[PDB]
Amino acid sequence: LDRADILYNIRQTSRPDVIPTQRDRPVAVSVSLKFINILEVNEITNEVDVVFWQQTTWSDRTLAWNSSHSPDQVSVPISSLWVPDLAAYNAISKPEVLTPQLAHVVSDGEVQYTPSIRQRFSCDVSGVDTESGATCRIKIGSWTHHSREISVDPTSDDSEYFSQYSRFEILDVTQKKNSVTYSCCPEAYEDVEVSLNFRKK
Amino acid sequence: LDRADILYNIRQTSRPDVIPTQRDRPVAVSVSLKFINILEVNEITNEVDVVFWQQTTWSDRTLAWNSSHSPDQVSVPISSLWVPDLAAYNAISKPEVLTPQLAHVVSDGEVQYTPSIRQRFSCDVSGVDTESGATCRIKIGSWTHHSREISVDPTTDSEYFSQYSRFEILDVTQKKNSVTYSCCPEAYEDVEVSLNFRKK
Amino acid sequence: LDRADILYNIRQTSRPDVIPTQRDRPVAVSVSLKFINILEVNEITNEVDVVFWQQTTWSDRTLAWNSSHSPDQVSVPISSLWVPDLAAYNAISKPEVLTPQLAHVVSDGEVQYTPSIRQRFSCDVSGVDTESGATCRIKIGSWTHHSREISVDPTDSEYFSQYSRFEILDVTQKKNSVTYSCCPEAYEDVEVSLNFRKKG
Amino acid sequence: LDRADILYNIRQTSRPDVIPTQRDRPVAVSVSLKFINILEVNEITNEVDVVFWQQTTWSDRTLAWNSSHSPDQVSVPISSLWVPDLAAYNAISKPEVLTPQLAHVVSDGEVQYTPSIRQRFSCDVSGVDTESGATCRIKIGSWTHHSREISVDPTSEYFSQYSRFEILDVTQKKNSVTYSCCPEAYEDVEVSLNFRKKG
Amino acid sequence: LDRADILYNIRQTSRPDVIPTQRDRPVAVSVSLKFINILEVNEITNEVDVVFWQQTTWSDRTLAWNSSHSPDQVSVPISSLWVPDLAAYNAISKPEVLTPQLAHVVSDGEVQYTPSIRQRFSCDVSGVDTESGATCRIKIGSWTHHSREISVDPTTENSDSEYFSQYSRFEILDVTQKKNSVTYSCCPEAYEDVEVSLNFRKKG
Ligand SMILES: CCOc1cncc(N2CCCNCC2)c1
Ligand SMILES: CCOc1cncc(N2CCCNCC2)c1
Ligand SMILES: CCOc1cncc(N2CCCNCC2)c1
Ligand SMILES: CCOc1cncc(N2CCCNCC2)c1
Ligand SMILES: CCOc1cncc(N2CCCNCC2)c1
Ligand SMILES: *[C@@H]1O[C@H](CO)[C@@H](O)[C@H](O)[C@H]1NC(C)=O
Repeated sequence: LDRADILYNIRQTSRPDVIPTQRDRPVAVSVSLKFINILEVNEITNEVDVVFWQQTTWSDRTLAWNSSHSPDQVSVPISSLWVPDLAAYNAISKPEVLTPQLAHVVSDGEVQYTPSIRQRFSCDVSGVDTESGATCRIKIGSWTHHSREISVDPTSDDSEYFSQYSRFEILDVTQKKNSVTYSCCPEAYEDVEVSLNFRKK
Repeated sequence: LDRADILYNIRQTSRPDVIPTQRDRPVAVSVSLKFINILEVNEITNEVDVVFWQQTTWSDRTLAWNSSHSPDQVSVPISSLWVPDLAAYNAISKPEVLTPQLAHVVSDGEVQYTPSIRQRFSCDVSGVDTESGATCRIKIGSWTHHSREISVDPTTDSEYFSQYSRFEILDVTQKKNSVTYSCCPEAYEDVEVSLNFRKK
Repeated sequence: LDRADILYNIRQTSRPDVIPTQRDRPVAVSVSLKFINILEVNEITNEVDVVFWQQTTWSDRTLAWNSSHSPDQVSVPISSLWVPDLAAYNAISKPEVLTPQLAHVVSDGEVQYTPSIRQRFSCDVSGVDTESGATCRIKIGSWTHHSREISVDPTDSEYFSQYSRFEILDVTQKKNSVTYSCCPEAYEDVEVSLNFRKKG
Repeated sequence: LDRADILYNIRQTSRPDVIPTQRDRPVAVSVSLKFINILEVNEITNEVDVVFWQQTTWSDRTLAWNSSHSPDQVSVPISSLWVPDLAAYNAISKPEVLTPQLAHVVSDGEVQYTPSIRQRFSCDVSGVDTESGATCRIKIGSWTHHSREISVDPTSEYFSQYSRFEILDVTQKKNSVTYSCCPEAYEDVEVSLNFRKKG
Repeated sequence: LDRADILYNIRQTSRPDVIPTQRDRPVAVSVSLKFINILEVNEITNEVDVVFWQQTTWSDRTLAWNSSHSPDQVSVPISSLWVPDLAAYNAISKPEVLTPQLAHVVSDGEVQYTPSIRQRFSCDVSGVDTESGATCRIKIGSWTHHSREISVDPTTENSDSEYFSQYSRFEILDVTQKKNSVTYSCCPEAYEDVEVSLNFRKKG
């Protein structure tokens, strides 16, 4: 098998529609935000403009191949793969995807998709000009799949890729997992809450 | 049947251009708005910016399957389904869809599509800075189908409204209208949603 | 015939790129604007922002069917139909289509497409803050088809928003036939005169 | 042949990806701008907002038919035709196309595509509020085809009375430029627009 | 072979999704930015608006043909070719592509794709109103391919203000390029990028 052969098979048999559940177990999706920039803060209206990498990881055995005398990885356009339907519950603009829309696929079936995203959010901005900073929370989860179909789980150094040229600095980043029951359905929907503690320089 | 088989059948036989009428009764569509945020109010020009979930529900027996040893639900890209042509009559911008465009389908043929939408409207904003608040009405209905083809009905408040908004919701009421336009002798149903809100 | 059958036939044989001329006669297109809102006026730069329904009507016998024991109308995505190539000559932005893009088709071949459109224009705005108002003209016609291929013909506050900062005093329509420097053929258009002013 | 037949044949055989060279001679493209409006001038940053028709004309024998008992013209969606890859070198926004994207095709193979375009440019704006006016130049040419594949050549009438500005004069000239990347020459047309603020 | 034949073969056999590696080696991509304009500078927020040509060059033998009595070049829509997945790491808006999306292909398999792009960046703007100017760096590299799959390198050749607009409010003092090889926290592989340093100031 060469790369040409693998990508060919993937294009033909992939099923981008079909969630890769294994035996009535959820697909375990890991989500991690790497903050890159903080752009436009408004303490009056409680809105922020963030740039971050949304590192997303899951398993899809449908994609697997024998990597014996073969490449053990390929890059695949996301249009040819199933992808989790994650959304930011407190976003007030649609995600603007800055980078090429390719996913990394390893021969075992492990997929990683890490787009860079600029997005505007609604959160608590009070104290941004204070020594203790503001704490903004971002809630991310599956939009249509409940806890028995998709589970989201958190995966560091906050500022590792954070821009030195931003007008702001990161004090701390914490992650926690929630399981919420909405008024519509009897099933639970998991999400990850990412708390970003930051202030003006 | 597994999910792969169901989604396959749906993709092949769905007929997204064809309204799923049953013996010449209307398709009963339910509409419900869940307000999430209020963003940019202008009392001078009478314009608001709202973010809301537009929960939409109807029945399409064409999609049904027998689920004896089978999943009883799947998520389907809306491009593969018939979807009601609802529009907001007093919208002054096109809907900006914030979420993935998937619908939930249950084995009986029940469909639910609930996108999160940011949209700008033209409505009565006067008194927004008052203890009694402004009351903005949003009128939503089918754009091309009359009352014998599609009927819209409200469902039988700040539950998801943002605590960080500059505004707060006082009350939300729903009522149904049946209107005859100058163009046609048929009636067109819509739902009017009254949003009572003020500045904090 | 049921709806499923008719929409199927239309999808297979419609020919969206082929103008439905009959025996060398122009397709007769009727155009009517229903004003919904006036949004952003600038008397300095002579620019207005209008929201209107662009009601467009014509005949296409290719789409006809026997409605004996059948539906006499269906809704069709405009991507599956020929549609006239109308443009606003004095528009300074592209049309923003607010509604679902469906046309109404009747069994005789009559098509009606009425999208709601927000668009910015360049026109005479002087006297907008006066008792007699400004008169803005909008010129709409076929972009590439001359008078022997497409003819356009005309058909106030009825659907105008009470919450606009402006009010409509009068709307008049007239038809022009213009010869451009490029070609010896005449191109028809409709000119719609909108007389409006600021309230209070 | 009727219109239905012609449009059918065109859809099946057109080859939009293939430049219609004849005997390895350039395709001769004619370009003409008709100014419709001038919208947002900034003398400080040297930027203007223009609305103009970009009248573009060339020949493609692949599209020809016998007109003998037939129509001699049809309208064709540009997605079904080869079209020249013209670009404005000093544009600072992408073209916003205001009109339906149809080209006019005559039975001999002559094509005309005239979209109305709103675009923002970077040019000399100084003296816009002066009796002699500013002179803004717009440079338009093929982006990827050199002078042996595509040649471009020049060819208030529709200008808005309601603009805050007026046109004093419009001149056209042709340039042939060699860039640092390739040994071939690339043709373009430079359109000089002399305009000022009204009084 | 005529143009029609070559473009036909390319459309049928091209493989846009398959990186054209040769015998286990990186695809060598060359990158060069030609600055055309500087538009909106904000020293307070450290943001600039740039227009530049992004000249990108690589080799794909899959596209080659015998040019013995034939054309030696064609223009191809990028949708029918493999293209390197380059991204600007400090961009804060998506690239706005100003030009037709065609690539130049030579019979040997050499491809050149040079779009004109308007983009907003986050960089050091301090001293823009000073005689010595600001120095803004732009970091460009492959988003998903590591150093053994794609290598990026600055162009060997020499040349800046060559296509820079005389009508900009700003002027270019100098442009330097250097290559970096970075290891990220996610993977054990190295990712190459090019860093382009743009020294510029406001005109007097
Ligand atoms: C019947 C469940 O179908 C649905 C379709 N789209 C969205 C939702 N939502 C509620 C579940 C959790 N996500 C928020 C929206 C539910
Ligand atoms: C008879 C159906 O013809 C029509 C085609 N498009 C829109 C409408 N409208 C009138 C009905 C209510 N919706 C707004 C416009 C009617
Ligand atoms: C030579 C006729 O072909 C044409 C191709 N595109 C546009 C036009 N127009 C001139 C007629 C009126 N509409 C504006 C542009 C004509
Ligand atoms: C080998 C020529 O390939 C090219 C691919 N893209 C753009 C250009 N340009 C330089 C030629 C003149 N036009 C500007 C763009 C050249
Ligand atoms: C495990 C490698 O998979 C990946 C999939 N998408 C993006 C990245 N990135 C990290 C490597 C350097 N480029 C930035 C994004 C990595
Ligand atoms: C290229 O073309 C000529 C004849 O038309 C031929 O002699 C030559 O061998 C060909 N080269 C190849 C296939 O490498």
